[PDB]
Amino acid sequence: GIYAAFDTLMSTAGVDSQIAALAASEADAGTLDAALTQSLQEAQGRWGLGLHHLRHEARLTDDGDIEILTDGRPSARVSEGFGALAQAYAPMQALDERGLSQWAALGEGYRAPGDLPLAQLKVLIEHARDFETDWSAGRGETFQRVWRKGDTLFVEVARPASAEAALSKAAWKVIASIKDRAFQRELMRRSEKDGMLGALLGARHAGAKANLAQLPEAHFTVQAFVQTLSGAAARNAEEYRAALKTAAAALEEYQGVTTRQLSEVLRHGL
Amino acid sequence: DGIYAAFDTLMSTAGVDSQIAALAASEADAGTLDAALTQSLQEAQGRWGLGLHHLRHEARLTDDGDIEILTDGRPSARVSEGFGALAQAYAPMQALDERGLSQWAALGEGYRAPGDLPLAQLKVLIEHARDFETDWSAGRGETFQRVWRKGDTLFVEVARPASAEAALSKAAWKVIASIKDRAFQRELMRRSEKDGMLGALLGARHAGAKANLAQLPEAHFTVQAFVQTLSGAAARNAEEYRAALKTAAAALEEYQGVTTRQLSEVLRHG
Amino acid sequence: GIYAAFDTLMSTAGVDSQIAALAASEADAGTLDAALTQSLQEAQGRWGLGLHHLRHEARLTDDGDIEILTDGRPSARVSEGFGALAQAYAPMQALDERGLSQWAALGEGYRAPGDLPLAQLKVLIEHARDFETDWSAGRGETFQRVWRKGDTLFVEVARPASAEAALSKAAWKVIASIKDRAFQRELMRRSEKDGMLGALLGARHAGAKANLAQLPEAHFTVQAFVQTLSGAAARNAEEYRAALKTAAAALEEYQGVTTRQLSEVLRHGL
Amino acid sequence: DGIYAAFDTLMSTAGVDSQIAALAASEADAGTLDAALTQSLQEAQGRWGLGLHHLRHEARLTDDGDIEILTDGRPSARVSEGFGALAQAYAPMQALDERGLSQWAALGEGYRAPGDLPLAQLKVLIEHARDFETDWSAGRGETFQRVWRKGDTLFVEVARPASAEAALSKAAWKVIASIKDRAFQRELMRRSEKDGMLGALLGARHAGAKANLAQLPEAHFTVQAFVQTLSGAAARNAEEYRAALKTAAAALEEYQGVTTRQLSEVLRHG
Repeated sequence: GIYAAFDTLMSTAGVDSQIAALAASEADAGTLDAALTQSLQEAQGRWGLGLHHLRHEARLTDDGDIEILTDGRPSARVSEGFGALAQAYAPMQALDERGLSQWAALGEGYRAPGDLPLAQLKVLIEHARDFETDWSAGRGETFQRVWRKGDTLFVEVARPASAEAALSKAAWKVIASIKDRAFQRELMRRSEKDGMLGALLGARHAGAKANLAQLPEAHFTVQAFVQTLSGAAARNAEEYRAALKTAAAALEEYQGVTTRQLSEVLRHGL
Repeated sequence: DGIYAAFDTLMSTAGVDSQIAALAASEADAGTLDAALTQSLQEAQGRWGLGLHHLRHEARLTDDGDIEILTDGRPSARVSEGFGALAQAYAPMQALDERGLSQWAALGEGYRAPGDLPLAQLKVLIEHARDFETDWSAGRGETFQRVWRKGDTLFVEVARPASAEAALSKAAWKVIASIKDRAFQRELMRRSEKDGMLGALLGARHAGAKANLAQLPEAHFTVQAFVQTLSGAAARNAEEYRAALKTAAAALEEYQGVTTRQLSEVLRHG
Repeated sequence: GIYAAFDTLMSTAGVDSQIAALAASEADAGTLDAALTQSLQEAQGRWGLGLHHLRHEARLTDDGDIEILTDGRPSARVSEGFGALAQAYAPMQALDERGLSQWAALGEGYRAPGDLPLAQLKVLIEHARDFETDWSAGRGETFQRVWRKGDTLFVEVARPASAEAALSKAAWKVIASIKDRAFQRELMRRSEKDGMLGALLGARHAGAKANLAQLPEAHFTVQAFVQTLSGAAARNAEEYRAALKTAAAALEEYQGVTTRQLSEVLRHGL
Repeated sequence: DGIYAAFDTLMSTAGVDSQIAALAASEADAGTLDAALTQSLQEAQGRWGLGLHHLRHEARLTDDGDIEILTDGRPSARVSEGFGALAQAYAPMQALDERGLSQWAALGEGYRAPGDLPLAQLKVLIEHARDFETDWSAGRGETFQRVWRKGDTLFVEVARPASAEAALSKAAWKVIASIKDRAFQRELMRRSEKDGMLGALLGARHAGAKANLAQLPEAHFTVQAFVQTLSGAAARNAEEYRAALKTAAAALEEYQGVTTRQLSEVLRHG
């Protein structure tokens, strides 16, 4: 179907959209469009595209399609495929040498550097109104950044990985667990000319590489996590560190679940 | 003794040389006049200490031959109605503490850091935040100070609250104290026991002296603060902020100092 | 000077800026910037550039220059010359085959065509909130359009003419009045290879063509007029026609005064 | 004070004696004039340091009585429009680093050896290669140098970047520093504290001085480089290359040296 296809897309970010069920349960377009939007926004925070400065909408067209839009302008439709959506987002983002977004989550306006001490940041969390920090190296290969808009502060934690890199990570895991050592050697010697992901796909049925490209996992993967704090907690420094630890461990589990899901896909792929 | 001259003497009570009487004779178009009038009223508002920066102050020449004073678009008073009427119009809009400082946040609804704040935490807000505002903090001598930034401009207000009636009694004392005829000076100090310093010098009771000077702008508006502004990179340099705080307190002492001199000239006659 | 140069620029739109005098009369930057802005906006309505959808600012730089900006972005400085300002505006405008702006004064959003009857427009003037009309052919080679933003309606009347076309119109008038018929014939036979404006300039001193290019009249001319109606009059249909007739005759006089000014410039050009 | 004389003074700012005014009076055919004009503009381009050698610079006499300046076939500006307009026309085409040198490769798209290169590796490219180009490398003193070859001709450009405005302030200092009346010299140095070296000498602010000299070619074009060329067997002799590098730096010091002398004559009057 088409609503289920949008769901498989949201699953690549760890979002339980369940639009196929809502689209079934009769329903007004407003609930559909509203639920589609709330799903697409939640997915943007984890894909690591770096488009927080944009308004993300998902609407149900009179075609029967699902139109995904940025700043009110149509990006692609779900019926176009997920490569069209990734290629739609592609010119909209600017990524540095680490795969981190060069854009600012609050738009243009000064944002502090990553060299900022936690004490100077502590007063920004407690006595500034709107502020943003650049990317600073997080705890263990991870990266992080913080910003507040209005009465809500946002902490983002990112371990940048492309969809191809996420699949190669799970391709290593699959080959590492083949009980047949003979097949294992065969896959390892062909990994020189084809790579780990290419060697595994070559030893599947002839259409696996093509079937893989049609899945949303081929172009979208969990790259970051966003934790929100509101009310008085948004100005609490200790509460901020508590949310930072909560988010980095949430990203690690989501990135861990993705590898397990991809492993069972590289073993069986329609 | 015209109407444009009436505004000039009103701006003269804030140390603002509007030169509206010349610009009126200048055969300048009305748009330039309204701009000169409006920008002058804003300059005076920062020095009158009414604490109405959260309002949009506006002045415009009526097609009636008068000039109208607006706040947030609604007309408050017209200059031909008397300077007390404008003071009476502003007064209900003001929220003043027991020290004479506005409790109004200059930036509106939001977070306001306390005057308790250490200068150390202030320096971070100057350099790494965007929009911020502090409350009232005790400054050099008996003055008070606050600081805020809206967009690309930084605002430094240092104030020493003194009512218009309080400035009159102080100038009335400076003239009474300077009286060389011990016999005449003793007479005024005898009247001041009941009628006060201003009532004694005017040979009346207190409220009678207030009624004598009713149409005088100096009897309704004085200078209680000074606003120094920085824009651009200087608005983010804490070394240049500190410099602006001193320039504002120096101009406050100067502008507060010439109003008691000018007032002595007014009171010395009768 | 530099402030006088901005004034000569405003004179090309029929605006009495008088900034050289204000810049002399001491003054705060805010009055300068505010007066500069109010002047530049009034001039945009008559130059016929078609940039109503833009925010026009003019500020005094710390250089001593005058910075003209569009939507908050610097376009050019007065010290750069007027060709730089015209070339700055040039890529910002879209003009049709008649020299009329293809942009909308209210931005994107539906606007009615020029084929709209006055009766259908009458209800738009009386019961719509925000509306705009496309260019319709006005009364006698003239063009017109109407729109309302908020509590203010705007009627624009335009006789499109480039600065070169305005100068050639005044070049015809100068040659048509030469008492020396011999010189007249001489200028007319050279008008075949050089044109009317080129022939007259050739018979002046050798540096007139270069001196002409440095004047603001070489790149800016009165092309339209804008009449504003506010309050209850903004919704009055008869008052709208009264303003339309007021504006088209204002443009005709302004275009008539320009030709007279240019005639006395082509006769004498420093 | 004609138009051909206007080009000659424009070429005089690059040390190029075009003698176009004489060639115009010479009753020479237009093809010879366009050739003299075009080849002169190319000579000046190598010394202006605009770094536009990847472009085809062209000049031709319009049938309008003007002369038109082309780059890659498209018209950039016409000489009667003012020398700033030509500077303003070239400026967006330039790509300049923080040192004032063109980042543009003189040969276009291809490989460019770095300025890091040892002279040893350069000698092989001189003797055994065909087409090659080096980047910018620090040369004798504070100058910079690059070298390239296209076909049978070798190009040696040595540059010391200095803007036109920077050359004016330097000449304004040389005249101010030479003032013998200690009283007058002290006055100019007091103005230079705010208005700068050029503004102080002209009795104005900085932007006012820029506006005074607007129509002067020396205010928009100076010499920042020199190009020395070898063709034939000398273009493959590293011993003759080294000789050309010195001849170019000697002519750079000479041509840069006479522009500050000539500029002192210009500034000394007012």
